[PDB]
Parts: sequence; structure tokens; C-alpha cells
Amino acid sequence: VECPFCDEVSKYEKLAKIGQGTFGEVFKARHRKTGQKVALKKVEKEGFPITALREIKILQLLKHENVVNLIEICRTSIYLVFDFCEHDLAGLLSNVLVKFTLSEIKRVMQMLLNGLYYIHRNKILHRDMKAANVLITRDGVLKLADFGLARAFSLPNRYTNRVVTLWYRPPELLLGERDYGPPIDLWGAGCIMAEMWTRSPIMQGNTEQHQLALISQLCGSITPEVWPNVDNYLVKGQKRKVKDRLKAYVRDPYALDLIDKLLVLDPAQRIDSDDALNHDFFWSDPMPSDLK
Amino acid sequence: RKNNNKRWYFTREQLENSPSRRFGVDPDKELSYRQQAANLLQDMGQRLNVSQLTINTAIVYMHRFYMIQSFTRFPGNSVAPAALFLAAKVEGQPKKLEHVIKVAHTCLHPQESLPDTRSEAYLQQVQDLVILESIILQTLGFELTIDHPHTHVVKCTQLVRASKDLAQTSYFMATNSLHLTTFSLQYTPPVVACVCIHLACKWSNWEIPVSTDGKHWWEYVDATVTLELLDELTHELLQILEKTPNRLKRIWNWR
Repeated sequence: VECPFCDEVSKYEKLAKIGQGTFGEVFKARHRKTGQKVALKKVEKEGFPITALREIKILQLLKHENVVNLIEICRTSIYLVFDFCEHDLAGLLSNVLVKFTLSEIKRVMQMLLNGLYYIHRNKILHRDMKAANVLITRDGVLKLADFGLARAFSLPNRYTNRVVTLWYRPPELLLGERDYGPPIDLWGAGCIMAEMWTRSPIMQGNTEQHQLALISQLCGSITPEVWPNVDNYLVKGQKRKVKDRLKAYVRDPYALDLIDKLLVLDPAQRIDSDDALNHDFFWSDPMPSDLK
Repeated sequence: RKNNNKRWYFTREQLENSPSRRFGVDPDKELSYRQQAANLLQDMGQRLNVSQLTINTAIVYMHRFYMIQSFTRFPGNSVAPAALFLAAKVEGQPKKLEHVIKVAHTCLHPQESLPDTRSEAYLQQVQDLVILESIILQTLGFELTIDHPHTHVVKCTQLVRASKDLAQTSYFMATNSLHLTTFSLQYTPPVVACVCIHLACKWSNWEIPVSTDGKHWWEYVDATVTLELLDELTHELLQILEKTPNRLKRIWNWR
């Protein structure tokens, strides 16, 4: 049976496992002719997984310097082939030897926010924002990665609330919202930004209630005054300590102001990627600098 | 979409030298095999309660699939169900495997009765579909995002304030162009959309007024499009429509 448009994965030479994804194993590999390094991610009861189709559809749509690049799909089983990326923000941050200057942290956040602006502009929610899903190439280019939980959106939506790792999950979802949008990814941008200094996830709950409590102990408490209409689905005395609790690690006024505008409770009052990119944090000294 | 841009658009000579042609299927036979697959897709889709969009998507899959594979190796009656099963997943209206198999069977064998869902013969047809879905995915090189003419018709027929009648007749043209022609393998969706609007206007004796700029309506839809091509393509579509029993009746003004 002829197959012009699906190459055999044998074109790539498997070098080393580097994990096991949702549908199979993950390999680092080498193009047999050029040496180009790539990642091969292998793909039940209902034929080809609808979840994998969705991811593929989304990867094929998204083409941008700060979004991971699906090169092609290969047969043998099936493999998604990606340009290989050595590092990931979670790894670099959990490494004491690794050190960012204020200038580079600025650059990282700039690329990340620029990726988000692009994916949202294309009607995609990433839905799995976390340090480990942010990749950095040997050449210091940040890529949003792992779109396996991503989803197209539009404009009374009933999207799934089983979205986003708990520590990065925004208030809306924890309160049971199903008509959510791009602001959920930005809340995650917030948690990651803060993580650039604290070197550790600011809010590490154990259950949704613990998460909602933790969020209140940082961002003040969920109040219809603070968050118009929130009472439609906790603590009561908590007061905003976002700038106080992070005051230690961050120090720079602008960084703290932007993080404060990212970790905003009402999704509708939470800053968007476009305005975030415009924030003085990216336009004051030391200006953003390249990674090495 | 895993592309490139003209991979799935073919010249008439490329349409002549099709995979099926290589195995001795006449041109006319092949057109028929395509029309029967599209009909089966429409029958199944209606019964499964998927959208016309999903059916349309499956029809493009089928059309493209047979620019690579031969009807002599893969019968339409096997590819259609797998194509539809795939398209329902892709379009966010997933239908269960057993469900598509049951409906395919009643459409193809109205007088027969589904085998026992425990039999080896039934377990095997469930597996044959899965295998065929996989062959389709690989033939299309996993390019599953389809643009349809309907999207561009809707845009135009509103931005020219056409009667419900005119817009409905255009959508009808668009859908039938998938069943009856290989336009989807030759012309872009905005072009196909122009063909459908044009014919709908001629059929309804409607004229869309020239824009203030002196631009014809189609120039706002696709810049490549010319009146010559429109008239050539409408005549082709009208001819196959006239050969399709009862089809024109659906849009015929009987008053």
C-alpha cells in the first residue's frame, strides 16, 4: 500500500529514551543523513486516539518561534516528530548551578508571553501551563510545548474543568468554571514568572480546597467586591500579600507589579499577553537580553 | 495542516492518470465510484446524526484518498465508513466504533442482520475499520483540517444581502459540488464558493449589483477568479446536476 506522505521513522536513528508520553515512549533521535536531532513521541478502543488527533491538528496550526515545532508524523505505530530541545524551565530552575540575571528573566517572560499571544490569537488554549512545559533550545529560544491537553476555543461554552495541573490552576477552574478562555494560561504565566525568582512553585496545594486556600493566602480572598459575581457556584479574612510574600525574592518593582497583574483573581481583570508585553518590565533597564 | 499548498490540488491530466486508472478503471466509472461513496457518506451521516460539515469533511478525505489509492484495492463501501468515523472524531462529533459499524451495515445490507457482536466475523469487521482509518490517516499524511466552500459562501451571501432563498441555494450548490464533482481536488474553496454562488444566482435569476468601486462580487471573494472560469465551472456543475435524478427538483421554484 503506497504512502507518499508518511515516511517511515527509520529515517531517524533512535539514540536514547527520554521519557514515556501519553500514548507511548519518547526518544531522542538523529536524522540518518544530516544528523539533525529530533524527539520522537510514539502514539485504543476507538481507533486512532481522538486526543492525539486534536494535538496534531493544533501542532499543525501553530507555527511560531516560541511554539514547539512538529516536523512531521512518521509510521512504522505512529510517531510525532519534533525539533529536539535540550532544556526545560522546570529543570533549569531546579538547578542551583543555573543562574538567570534580571535581564534574561525579562527575556524569558517576553518569549513566553509572545508565544501565548500567538496561540490565543489562533483560538487555542494551552491548558497545561507549567515550568516543565516551557522548553529552551541550545540557542536560548523559549518554546511552549506539550499541547496534548490544549483545545480550540470560540464564542455558552462548556469546556472541561479537568484542565491544568493543580499548582498552576486558576481560581475560575477551581470554582468550577466551564466557560473559560485565555486568562487561564496567563494565570499560569504568573505562577511561572514568580517561579523565576523563587525557584519553586509558589502555591503547591494537595487538593482543590487546599489550592483554593493557598490562593487566598496569597491573592487575598475571593470577594464579590474583588471579583464581581464570583458568588455563583472558603476563607473570609485573607488580604492580598502577593507583593509582600514575593517582595523577598524579586526585589525589582516592575517585576513585582507585572506578577501582581498576572495573579489577579477575576479572570476578566487579569492582564492579557498583549498588555503584559507592553508592561514597563520589558521596557526599562536592564533591557531584556539573550540567553547563553 | 501538514502541507504544502498545492499537494492536494491536481490538473485535469493528473485526474485522468489516477491510481484507479492504472488498474483499468475507466474515467466515468471512477467518477461514479466517487459519487456512490459520497452518497453512502451522506446516508450514514444522516443516520448517525452527524452534521453536514462532518459528512463534507469525510467526502474530501475520500476524494483525496483516491488520488493516492485505487478503487480496485479499496472499495468505496469500506473506505466511506472509516472516512466518516475519522471525520466525526476530527470535527468534534465522535461516534463510537460499534455505532458506525452498525449503521454502515444497515445502509449496505438493509435486508441482512448484524452479526453477533461476539462472533469472530464481527470482531474482524471492527478491526478492518480501525485498520482502514489508519491507512487513511497515512495516505492523507495526517492532514485532516479541511477548508470547505460553505465557509466562504456564508460570508459572501450575507455581505451582499441575498435572500434566504439565494443563500440556501448556494449552500446546496456547495454540498452537491462535493457529491457530484472533483472540484475539491482542483479549485480552492473560495473559488468553488464563487462557482456555487454564481450558479445559484443564474438559477434564481438574481443579480448581485456591482460594487461602488466597479468590482464584481467575486473579486471580494477570490482575486484569481474570472468570469470566464466561473461560467465554465457553473456549466459543468449544472450539467452533472441535470443528470442527477430529483436533485434539481429540490431547488426548483414550483410556483
